[PDB]
Amino acid sequence: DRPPPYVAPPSYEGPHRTLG
Amino acid sequence: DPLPDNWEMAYTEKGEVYFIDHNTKTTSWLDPRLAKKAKPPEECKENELPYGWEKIDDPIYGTYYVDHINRRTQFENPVLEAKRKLQ
Repeated sequence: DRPPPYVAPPSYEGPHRTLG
Repeated sequence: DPLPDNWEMAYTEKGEVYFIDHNTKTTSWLDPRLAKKAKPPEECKENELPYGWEKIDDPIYGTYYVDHINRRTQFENPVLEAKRKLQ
């Protein structure tokens, strides 16, 4: 088997919740 | 606490923290502030993972290991694998 695929953060090219 | 130049932190829809590197136009789960010393996996100890790695105990699929540097997943504990293969 293969384990679950890698889950990346949202892609750079797009809208982010920069709320820090 | 502050990020490097041209970095922003952001929240996913769920409120998970991730990091935006405007220098390279990439995003990562890894905090550049927390960048630990790396070491060959076979040099780690018991319950120790090298930098970048995360152990996931998935209720559906069971335990697996996530490498955030290579963006890979695998079942074998990577420290035990390196130790195994060096025999």
